[PDB]
Amino acid sequence: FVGEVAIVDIISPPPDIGIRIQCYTRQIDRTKTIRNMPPANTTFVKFVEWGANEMGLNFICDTSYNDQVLKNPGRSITVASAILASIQDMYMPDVA
Amino acid sequence: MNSFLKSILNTPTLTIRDDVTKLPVWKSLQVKKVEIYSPASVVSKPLAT
Repeated sequence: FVGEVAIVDIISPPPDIGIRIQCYTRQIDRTKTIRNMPPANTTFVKFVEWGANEMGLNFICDTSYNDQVLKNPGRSITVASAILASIQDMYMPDVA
Repeated sequence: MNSFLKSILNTPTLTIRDDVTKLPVWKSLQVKKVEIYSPASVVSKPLAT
C-alpha cells in the first residue's frame, strides 16, 4: 500500500495510548488542478495517455475499445481526481 | 493475653468517624478482621524509544 494520511483519532486512553489513522491512495490529486488542455477529437488510448501524463503515473491500457473516436472527452474536469471517473464512465461496465 | 494494655503507635482499635460531623460512630461493634487492597494498572505494550 501507498497513500497519504487523511483522518486522525485517538482510540484507547491511558495506560496505553493508541491512535487510528486513515490513508488513501493518490489523495494528492484532490488539491492539484489541470494545466494541460485535453485533446478535442481523439481515440480512447490517447485520452488515457494524456490522463496518465497529467496525474504522473505509469500506465498500461489493453482494451478492445482502443480505436474509438471520442468528442470532447474531458472538457468538464475541475481537478485531477475526476480524470479516473471520466475514464471509467464511457465504457462501463466492460471497461474497468 | 491481658489485653487493654494496648501498645502506643499501633493501638488496634477500629474508629469510624463521620466526615461532616467528625464524631465517632458505631462504637458498639466487635470487629474480627480487616483487609486493605490498593490496586493499580500498568501498561502492557511494547513501547518505543
